Amino acid sequence: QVRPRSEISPQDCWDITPLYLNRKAWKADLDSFGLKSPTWPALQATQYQLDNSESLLSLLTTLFSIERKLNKLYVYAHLTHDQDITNQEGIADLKSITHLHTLFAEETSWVQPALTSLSESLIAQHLSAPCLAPYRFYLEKIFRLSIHTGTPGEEKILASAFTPLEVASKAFSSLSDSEIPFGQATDSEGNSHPLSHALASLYMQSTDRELRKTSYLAQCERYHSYRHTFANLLNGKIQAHVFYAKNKRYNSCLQAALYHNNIPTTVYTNLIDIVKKNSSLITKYFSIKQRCLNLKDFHFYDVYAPLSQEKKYTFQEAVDLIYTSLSPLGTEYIDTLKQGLTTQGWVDKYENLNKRSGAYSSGCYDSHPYVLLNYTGTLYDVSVIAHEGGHSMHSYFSRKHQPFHDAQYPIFLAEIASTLNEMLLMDSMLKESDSKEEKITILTRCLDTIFSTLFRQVLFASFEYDIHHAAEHGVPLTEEYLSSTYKNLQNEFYGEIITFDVLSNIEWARIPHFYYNFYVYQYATGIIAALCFLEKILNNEDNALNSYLNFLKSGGSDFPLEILKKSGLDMGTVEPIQKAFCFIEKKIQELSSLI
Ligand SMILES: [Zn+2]
Ligand SMILES: [Zn+2]
Ligand SMILES: [Zn+2]
Ligand SMILES: [Zn+2]
Ligand SMILES: [Zn+2]
Ligand SMILES: [Zn+2]
Repeated sequence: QVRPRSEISPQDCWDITPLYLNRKAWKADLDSFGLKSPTWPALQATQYQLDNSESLLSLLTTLFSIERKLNKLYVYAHLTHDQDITNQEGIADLKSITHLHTLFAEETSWVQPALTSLSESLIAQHLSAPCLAPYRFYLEKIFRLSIHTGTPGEEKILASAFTPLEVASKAFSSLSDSEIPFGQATDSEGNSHPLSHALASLYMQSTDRELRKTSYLAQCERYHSYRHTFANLLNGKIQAHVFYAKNKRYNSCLQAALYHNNIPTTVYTNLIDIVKKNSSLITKYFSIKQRCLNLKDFHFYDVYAPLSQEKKYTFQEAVDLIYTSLSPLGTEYIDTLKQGLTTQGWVDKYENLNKRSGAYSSGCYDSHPYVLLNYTGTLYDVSVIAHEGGHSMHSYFSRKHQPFHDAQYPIFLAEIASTLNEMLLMDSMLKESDSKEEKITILTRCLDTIFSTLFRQVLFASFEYDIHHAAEHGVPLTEEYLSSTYKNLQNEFYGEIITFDVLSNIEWARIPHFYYNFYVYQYATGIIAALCFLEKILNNEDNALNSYLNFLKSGGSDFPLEILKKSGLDMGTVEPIQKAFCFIEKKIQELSSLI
């Protein structure tokens, strides 16, 4: 039975009063700003002398202070809104603070480019100044951009091209998501099931091979018939990256994308090489799936078929499960999380009328973490708690140990804590399990995840690498070319096990253009790091646990690889990925001898 927000008992809800007692105070605070003409005159360019470290310190100090208050107000409004998304005051509050953030962003827009255009000498003076010492990394991140930032007129133009260069991605979406017509799948009976992106995903996991097959094949036909247009559009995007890269003084698009986070191209490059050389792991896992499904061959549409075939958990029970499942993370981690889920008011637990869908973690420097759930009682639910509990603890630990400007870990590291928790939970549940059907269920979910988030992403990564390369050398990305490149790749990865269908190599066409600009590899590095940390912890290797914990408390205080190095993961070497592969190998063998 469905209830409105106002009838939900507050023990089921998060407690956001530590931010603001009530909306009146929130509103009161929002007011202090006096919306205007400039709203912060203190932040006008003219008020600062950037050749003077004491002035700059004053600038940073003042903008971090404002920003901090804005975020507090934002989080409060956004969390309130998500309790009931149709509430009119909810909506208006949020729109205010949001407007305020945009003002802030406009008023302070002069800062970044004024800094990136200081001389080298001034740069070094600031990176050396002790009153700026707490803000070194922060400034380091900004000054690093000087060597790839031209005259202000040159930059005015690049910023200008952004608009027209959206076209490739936009056209792609209208075709892919809206206008190209979908076809029909068929089951064994002969019922046709019409298709959509969401249905296609559902049918991938079907139990009826004929549905999986006609669904996959119809998806290929959909794209194949607009193959020249998708090639044009993708060529366009890639040429966009080439345009931006070569005019900002980068030697390739990869370097352009990896610079922000200071990643050596070799890390990207070796990830691809090492992963390809472990293609055999794909071969191993999929044959188990093939033998277990009694199939004479194994098609891409077989990859997500289930091998086996339902309990229900109260919230309480979910917690008890998490609590024992994550115990290798230590008494202290386990209790803090338990306290957050049960007495500290971190969690909004259950569905109510018009509550935001799905799940997340949020909060800001000043709050504890806030987890929005739509708890329904399934095993999937439990793992969502484990996932969100991961982000939450990460954030909690970072806020407790970092100053405001260093506390937010970058995106490159944001999936590690959550993924490690998911994996740990499954690991512990296997150990604890007696049912063999369950064990297969768990092992299967776990390897499907590992294989789709690690191997499949690295495939995308080399593809994205080869096509930017080709473009850089002026080679034009025709459908013929794209489709060969992708075919060879499918081959390097899946050649020893997968039987190809005639259109299988059209996949590159269905992958959305926002999966471009080299971020997809980060899914893989994230899972590699999570699996590495986890493997060390399950084997009590040196003090791996202290290390993971130290990682969580590091926030964004340094470049992501450096943060990881400090924590015993040297992505500059082969060790972390070997530790990941160890974990996977072990799981493939457990599964292999359950058959
Ligand atoms: Zn059906
Ligand atoms: Zn076949
Ligand atoms: Zn500490
Ligand atoms: Zn997540
Ligand atoms: Zn070359
Ligand atoms: Zn053609």
